[PDB]
Amino acid sequence: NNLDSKVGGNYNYLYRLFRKSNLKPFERDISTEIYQAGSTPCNGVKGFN
Amino acid sequence: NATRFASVYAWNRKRISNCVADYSVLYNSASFSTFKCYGVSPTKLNDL
Ligand SMILES: *[C@@H]1O[C@H](CO)[C@@H](O)[C@H](O)[C@H]1NC(C)=O
Repeated sequence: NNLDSKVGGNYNYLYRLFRKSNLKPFERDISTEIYQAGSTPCNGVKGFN
Repeated sequence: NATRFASVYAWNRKRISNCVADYSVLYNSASFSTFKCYGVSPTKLNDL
């Protein structure tokens, strides 16, 4: 916190909130392609669900 | 789908038990402009 956080905040530190499946041990996923959580297809940067 | 809502100073609150909570009929509707969670995720609610 004392080295790594910042007063208005630090925000460089992404985690991942979604994935079609669990990953395998020591897998690394760099893909940022939009997660189609709903029944609709979803090209473009966002959508509902 | 009720007509009138309470204020934020006197916020309403309903106890829920003795039911099955189908989120599919709720969450899979674009009528919501916000839906954001803090210990759970929409893709797993019905398994909880
Ligand atoms: C690997 O990619 C394929 C095709 O997209 C997919 O079916 C599979 O689930 C992926 N596996 C992992 C561990 O990401």
